[PDB]
Amino acid sequence: RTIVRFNRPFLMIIVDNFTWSIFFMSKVTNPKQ
Amino acid sequence: DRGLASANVDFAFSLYKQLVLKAPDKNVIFSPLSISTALAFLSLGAHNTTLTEILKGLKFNLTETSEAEIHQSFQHLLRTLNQSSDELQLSMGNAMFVKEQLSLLDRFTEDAKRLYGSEAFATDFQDSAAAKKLINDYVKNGTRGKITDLIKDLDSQTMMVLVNYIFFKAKFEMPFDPQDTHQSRFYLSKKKYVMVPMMSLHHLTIPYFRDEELSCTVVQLNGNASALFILPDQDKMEEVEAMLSQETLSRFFESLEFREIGELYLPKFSISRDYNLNDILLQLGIEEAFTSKADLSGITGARNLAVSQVVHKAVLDVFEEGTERSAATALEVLFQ
Ligand SMILES: [Cl-]
Ligand code: NI
Repeated sequence: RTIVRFNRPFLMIIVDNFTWSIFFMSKVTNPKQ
Repeated sequence: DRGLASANVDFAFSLYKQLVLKAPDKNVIFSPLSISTALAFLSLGAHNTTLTEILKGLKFNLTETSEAEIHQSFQHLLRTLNQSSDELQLSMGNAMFVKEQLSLLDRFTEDAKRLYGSEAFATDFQDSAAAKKLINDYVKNGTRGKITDLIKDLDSQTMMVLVNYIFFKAKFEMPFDPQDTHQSRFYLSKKKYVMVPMMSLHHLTIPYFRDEELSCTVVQLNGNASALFILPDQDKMEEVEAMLSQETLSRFFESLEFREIGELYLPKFSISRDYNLNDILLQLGIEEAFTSKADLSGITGARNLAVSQVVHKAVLDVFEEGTERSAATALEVLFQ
């Protein structure tokens, strides 16, 4: 009964478990660019 | 070591905030690992202040992790980023494109191959369009068509180009059904909004954490690399960005518990960005590499090379079956 709605700016991060090297990172302010 | 983690996160978040500051409302996509691997690869041939400025720019503490342990961590990491599954496609490559007659130290070519997986390609930079096509095809091949035109302008007096690419394709644990994708509002801000294809799933059990303190929710939608989706409340993106750090990233990880989600909505979309990183890298203290005081004599045996341009390009695809990420970094080097 919980709603998670990505209808506003959001962040994504791809993190290596062992090194915490960050492979990729993004901020989405407008998916329609 | 654990001091590598503290460096990697500081570098990634430092770079991110600098990318945002240039245009604070634009989409951002980039690969911190791609950029730091290309610079670490360069530092194999650096000495003295040129070398220390690079490794410090990457947020490494030389007293804490030696140069050999940094290269060792990169080597180990590169080998893990070439994998294939029914759920994962990973690939990462390094290469140096070199003026055909330019003599390279044996130690440098050996180190470059052993630690960074890099071959050396004789290239005719004076034939600028052909050299550019050579490098852009190598990146296009490496990223399976996703990063094109990484190099747009190439000085015809170029001596070498160090290139990194990375490709990451991953299927969702629970895919979205395309029948359930429908046009929905996306709010740029509280009163500016557009319509985008919005994917949806019902009754998902996924790692979850509501952080009422920072006014955000984080979830995980997927190997040995985690993918975090961080969803600030409206008008709380800036606040959330202000709190990004190793500390709060660790807190996000230590607070994710599995939880059943009634409905999950996520846009179907593609964004890309390209940057020139000279300003940012100078701002990070990597400065001697760009001047006639550059010391890259570990490459050739003389101080006859300096960096001219660092470019970066990245692309992100989000669709019903999963996500696709790719990026590349080129470090262009002139004679001196
Ligand atoms: Cl990302
Ligand atoms: Ni959060």
